[PDB]
Amino acid sequence: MTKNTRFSPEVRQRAVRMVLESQGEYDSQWATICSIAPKIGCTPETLRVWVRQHERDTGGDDGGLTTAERQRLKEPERENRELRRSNDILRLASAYFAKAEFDRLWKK
Repeated sequence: MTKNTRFSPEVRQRAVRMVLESQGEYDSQWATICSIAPKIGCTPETLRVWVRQHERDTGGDDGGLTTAERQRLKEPERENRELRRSNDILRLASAYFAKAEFDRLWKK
């Protein structure tokens, strides 16, 4: 019956963020979650669910593939290998001195 009665997005995202922040400090996930929950005002069990859901947050998908009726498309394998082919590494500092040889800076 309750319409859109749920937790706030900001607090949830910030909660999960603080969990990750504290995962840097504590590698024991339970230690992390159990300590943060009483600060934000939630249970470690629920906070764990938020973190787990935020894991599946990266799981983006959608059923809607273009079908190859008469124009034969190519269905690839599992191996998503490169196609563009490596350019040069580039970004190489080859310039005519970034610093001025003769001075000009009388102004600071």
